[PDB]
Amino acid sequence: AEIYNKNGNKLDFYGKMVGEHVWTTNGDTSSDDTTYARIGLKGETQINDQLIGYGQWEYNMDASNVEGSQTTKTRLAFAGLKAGEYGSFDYGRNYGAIYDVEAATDMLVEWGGDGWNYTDNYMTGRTNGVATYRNSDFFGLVDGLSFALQYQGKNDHDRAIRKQNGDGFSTAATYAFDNGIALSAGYSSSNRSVDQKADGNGDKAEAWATSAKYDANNIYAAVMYSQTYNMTPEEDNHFAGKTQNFEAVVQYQFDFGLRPSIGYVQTKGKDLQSRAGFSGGDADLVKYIEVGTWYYFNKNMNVYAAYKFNQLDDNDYTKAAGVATDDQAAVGIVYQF
Amino acid sequence: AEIYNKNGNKLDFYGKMVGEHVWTTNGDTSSDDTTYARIGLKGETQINDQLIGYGQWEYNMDASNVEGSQTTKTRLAFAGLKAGEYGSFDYGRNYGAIYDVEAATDMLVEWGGDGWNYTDNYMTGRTNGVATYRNSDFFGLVDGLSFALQYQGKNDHDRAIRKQNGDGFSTAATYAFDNGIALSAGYSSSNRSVDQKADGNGDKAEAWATSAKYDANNIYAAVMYSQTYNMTPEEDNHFAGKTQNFEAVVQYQFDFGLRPSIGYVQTKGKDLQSRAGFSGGDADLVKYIEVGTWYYFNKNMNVYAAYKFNQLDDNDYTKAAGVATDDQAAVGIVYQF
Amino acid sequence: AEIYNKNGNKLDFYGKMVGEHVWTTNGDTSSDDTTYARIGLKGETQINDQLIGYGQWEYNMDASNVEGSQTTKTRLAFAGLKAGEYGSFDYGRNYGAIYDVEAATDMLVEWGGDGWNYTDNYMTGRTNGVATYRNSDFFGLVDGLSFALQYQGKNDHDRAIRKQNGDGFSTAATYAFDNGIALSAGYSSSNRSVDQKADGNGDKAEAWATSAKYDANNIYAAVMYSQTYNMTPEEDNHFAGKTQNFEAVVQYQFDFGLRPSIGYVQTKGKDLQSRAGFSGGDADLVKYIEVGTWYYFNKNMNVYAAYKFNQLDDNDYTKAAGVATDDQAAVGIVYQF
Repeated sequence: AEIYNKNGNKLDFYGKMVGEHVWTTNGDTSSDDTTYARIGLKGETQINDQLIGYGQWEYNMDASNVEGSQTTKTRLAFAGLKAGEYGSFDYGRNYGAIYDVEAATDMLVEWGGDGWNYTDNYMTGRTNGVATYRNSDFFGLVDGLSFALQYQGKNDHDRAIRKQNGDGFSTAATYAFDNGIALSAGYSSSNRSVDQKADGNGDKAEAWATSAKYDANNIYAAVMYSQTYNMTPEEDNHFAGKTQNFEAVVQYQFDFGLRPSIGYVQTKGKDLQSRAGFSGGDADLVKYIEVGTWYYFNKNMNVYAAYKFNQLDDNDYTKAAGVATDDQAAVGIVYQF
Repeated sequence: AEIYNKNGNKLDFYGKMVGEHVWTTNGDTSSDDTTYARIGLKGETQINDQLIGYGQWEYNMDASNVEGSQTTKTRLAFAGLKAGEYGSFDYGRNYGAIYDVEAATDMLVEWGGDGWNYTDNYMTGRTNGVATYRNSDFFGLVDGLSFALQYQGKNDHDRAIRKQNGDGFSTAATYAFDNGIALSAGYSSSNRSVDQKADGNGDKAEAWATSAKYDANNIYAAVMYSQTYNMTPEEDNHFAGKTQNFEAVVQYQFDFGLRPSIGYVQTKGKDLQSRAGFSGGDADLVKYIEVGTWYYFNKNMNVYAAYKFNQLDDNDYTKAAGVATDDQAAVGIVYQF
Repeated sequence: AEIYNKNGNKLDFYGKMVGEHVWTTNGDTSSDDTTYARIGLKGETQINDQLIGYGQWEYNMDASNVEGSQTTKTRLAFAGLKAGEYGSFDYGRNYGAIYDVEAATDMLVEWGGDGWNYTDNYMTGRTNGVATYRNSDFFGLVDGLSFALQYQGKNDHDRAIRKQNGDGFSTAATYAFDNGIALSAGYSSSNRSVDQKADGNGDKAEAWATSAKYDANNIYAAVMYSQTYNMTPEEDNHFAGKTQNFEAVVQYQFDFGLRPSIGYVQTKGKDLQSRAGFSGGDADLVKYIEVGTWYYFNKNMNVYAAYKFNQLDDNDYTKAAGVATDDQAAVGIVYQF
């Protein structure tokens, strides 16, 4: 909500309170509260006729653990300049540029966006130390054609190997048409960290992705294909040498507020490393269908429910790596502002 | 303070900065800073003629420890719907319903509310994973008669035994009269967790409570009686098989802002378990008098002072369980908004 | 930004998002993201004709670490009363009074204020448990002459020895002239903690400081001299018996927004204790030049860059104590509100 707008400077203080509960089932049902709150700020200042300054901060607060044991997280923290057809530049903790391509299918009710995209994993999600140049309409020449060019410095110490990265870059472009179709494509290439390279599997972490979406006439549909190389962490902290990823989603928005959704997520690992209990070879890392619904009361209140049909089978890989194969269900109630 | 009210949606951003210091005395005086800040949000949205949506978040920040060692706590995080005479429903981190009955005597200057009520202890205080139905005037039929019905899921893993609970429910009713008298009563019954039941003391945690208050004509007076069963944690993490609890408070509000208070809190443990250094039997868990005062400058600023006459004597139980027997004193200065 | 001002009560919700990166160089260059966000509140209430109440809270959120590993810090949390010519009183977590004297030279781009001033170190910076009386114009008699008198309680347990203190006091005065010159002087004297006194080096921690500044006509210049005794922590947690400290800074503000700066910081330790690898004697603790610049777009947006010429040489002391001798560089982009 906009809580300040004076002298050319605006502040939007936004957030949500999410009451949520999640069940897991297959061999005995169990369930947990997963409630949280999130707050953030978007600031904007008019500097001159061609320049605007901006900042964003976003902060997660767990409320499912006891007081004294709840984690907090700064999800985003960046500042930038934007100059019309010249583009924009921002720096700090932000989304990776190749995540532009994942945004279309990362629209599920409870899950989604968890195949080849991870928090603090190169530029596949939110991440530290990214400098990002963007341009919204190709220098004023092509309405609806936008792109991003991003640099990330090494984050190679005082964090888990699974979350490390070396220096690298990512890029993405999106062409949005008036009829509601949008196409995206993007790329990521980085050096690995010294601690990662000691696994002997190579010196670079790389990825490419494509997506298509239709968003009009109360219908939403999207598909995404991607591949990653030495980038996607496994549950036992190995990196997959290669992945092949596909996602799809279809939703319909009724005028009275109901919004049903069916989504599909698959991440197939290729030639995964041998390890205790697993002789090596291909294995699925992530494979599920989500069926669910929202009911939107208004822009400030919603409820939702979802079920995950987990398509992974108990096998040598899932046992060795520690991958969950059980189905899940969730419900929630959200106030937002 | 209300910082947004537009298009049917309101936001109250509230909080306080509390400069506070606490002394302990009996065998040598010692003292500590106990300063903190607290912030929160209450949101409300008008959905249609009969439906309002709402959310609340509240967040504690210690400021008495050094930077880098200060704990933070999400005290409340929930969202809900309310529909006039049909009642309200909310879910998340919230107060237990039986705490309705404790609210009348939990009004002391510095202490209070710490006999049979604990944070993260079934539904005796703030707690995880509560679904709460409320109704304010008995379906429109009885002005001043309200009630609460609450369900809590199991919180049985990845937390201390003292803070665990199994699935259960609590309820409370309050009848508030025009003359300033209000009467409350309530109940709580839950399964214990598997880790708790291994103490051999039984499968259920239960409680009942009653209270009466007078709040008018510048006078405040209240009394509370309750009993709990396998619910109240001791200082060495045993659970009391049975407690008998009594609290009382009397205050007077002068027009110029002074508000003196005398309060009494007792929690008597019945047939407490034998353990190193303690042959078993009854013992007081909590027993003190608080004498203190506020001076309210206005609704945004106050100061206060209080003394705790700790009536516990050093005995086998207090030594064995680690219960403090010393007197205490406190002063504070509060800005609030 | 002022987000509430009604019924005599105001609230300023302020903060910044700081995208920042820091390099170190001498033997191989390395670099790290150092992004963070900061928020805070200043509250004020008009109580009567002669009394105002106030509160301040300020909160730091690291955004350079991964989610799940980012530290947060309550920098300030206090409440107070002010009564015109009678002065003001506040209590909580606040700046030490002798820091008044350091404020003039603690104006560098990236570094500064890190010679004899430390967070949680008696009253040399922000610290716990300070009661502070201030008066702004010597009881209405001398415009521009202000002073502070501060008491701090012992913080002697459950924290590192380096951050401990016993009971003590500090004071400062500032005489600000219409021509842009200001002179400050101040003093600090405290008992040490029991755990500190066991080092055998004495029972008191003491300091004195003086400063002068010129701030007018687009020019800023300042100098500071101070000495501390059993107060300044070394990098290996010894306390220096005596320090001799000098700082200087010169800046120029161009109308179009550029603000160059050159600053100097030195802290010389006298008769430092013998220890593994170091036979004892004098040594520099801190000695560097900073050259840098801001570009202020407006009051809501700036960028900056700085270089630290680290004048410390690798010797027995720097090796033994673990003191960094390498040069550093930084850049940043800030949105503020």
